[PDB]
Amino acid sequence: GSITENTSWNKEFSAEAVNGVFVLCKSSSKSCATNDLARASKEYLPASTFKIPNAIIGLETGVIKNEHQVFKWDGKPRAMKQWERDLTLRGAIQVSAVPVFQQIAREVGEVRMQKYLKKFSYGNQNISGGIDKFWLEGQLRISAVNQVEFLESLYLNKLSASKENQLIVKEALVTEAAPEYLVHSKTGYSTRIEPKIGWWVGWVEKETEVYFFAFNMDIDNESKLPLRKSIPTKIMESEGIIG
Amino acid sequence: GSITENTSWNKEFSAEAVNGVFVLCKSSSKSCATNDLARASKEYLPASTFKIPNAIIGLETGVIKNEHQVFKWDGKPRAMKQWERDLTLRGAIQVSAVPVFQQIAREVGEVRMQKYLKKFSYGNQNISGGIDKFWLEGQLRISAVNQVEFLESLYLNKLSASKENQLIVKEALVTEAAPEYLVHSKTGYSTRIEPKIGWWVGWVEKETEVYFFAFNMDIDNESKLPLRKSIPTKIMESEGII
Repeated sequence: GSITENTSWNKEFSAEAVNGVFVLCKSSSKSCATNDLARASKEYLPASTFKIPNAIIGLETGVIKNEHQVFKWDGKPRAMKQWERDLTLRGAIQVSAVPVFQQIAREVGEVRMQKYLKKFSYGNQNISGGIDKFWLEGQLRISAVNQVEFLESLYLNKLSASKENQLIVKEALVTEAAPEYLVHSKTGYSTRIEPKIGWWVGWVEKETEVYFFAFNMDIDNESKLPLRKSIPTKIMESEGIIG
Repeated sequence: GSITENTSWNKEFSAEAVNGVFVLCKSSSKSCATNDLARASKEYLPASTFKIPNAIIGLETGVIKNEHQVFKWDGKPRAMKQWERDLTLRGAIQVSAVPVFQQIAREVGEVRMQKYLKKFSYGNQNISGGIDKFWLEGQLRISAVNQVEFLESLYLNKLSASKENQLIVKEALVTEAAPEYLVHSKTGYSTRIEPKIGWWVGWVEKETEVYFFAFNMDIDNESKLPLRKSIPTKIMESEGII
């Protein structure tokens, strides 16, 4: 496919004084557009966007039994009150329950985790830093371009995993349903390297078109987090894709 | 299973002067709650709620190739403008594109259609009335209780169909997503045989629980149609489900 730099979205970044990048790819034309070709190829910690490949690997290895698996809370204190409950796979992904996925990673183990990230061509494929924290504070890095490539493979069932397991994760990622479109997406917030990085990645099925997207931005403080969704949402609204 | 009458729900019906039934089942269809025991098991034409089994059967028979199938519009008139476009499986379900599903039914054919309705224990399993219209004006009938049983089977991947195909149809049925809950659903409106019936069937996943539901009502006219969703929505909001 192709990628082209544009300027028609810059106003959305400058209006909020944000440094960031949006990559948007139309499946049928095999064409992507981005406001910043350089930043589109810059590689950052995936943070909770890593729950996508982790969920798939968890399923593929049998660590996660199926889509009806309940991840029970043991009662031990968690970093967030909202994680302190039993969760489904979709629930754990949607609330970004890190401890659930740290346990998954541990059970997958280094050898299998490495193998699957190679198969998925996932970022720099570097799982150094501890089996349960490599995507949060370790050496793993991925770009916005690589995110959209990965997500397109998931959409097409082309990852090295069963179609059934890819379908399970795809439904777990649904975040907005409308009669005219369906959005699958995942946020991330990497706080361990400076500048902190906010992600929103996913895809939109609209009419018979499919649009893959990846957004990241420097996050000055927590009050800026909603911009991870609002900036790319405005862009996609102006493109006639959603809303 | 068992079905228990809940008198309080009736309020949402009488307020609107509606004759109908809501069936709601927490966890499984072993025990369900309803406003009307008799009507819970009364059988009506499924109308476009039949697109659920029809889509599964289309996939199982290979009539629908896979989840990425595009149903091409030939450019000739269709009965609604919203149908006059290429559609995905989810698109055709969401806009209730009758002609796309009529073509699927024709290609499936009577023998295979009959076979799968028996496998799915789908209502009275009677497909008489024409291969492309039996769910619209034929002899096919299904109750709210049987809709919930069928949808529970789908939710559990227990229908006589591949897990892949059940997952494909389940994703096509998503109608509301929130971080805490997910709704899968389908509307129907039986117009050709009296009394006219409006349907809304589906399930809600909230926290670690699942709720199966089926609603139907007598429809006096077009203006009453929104009540198919609003009455059961209000009941489900009142139970803390959505």
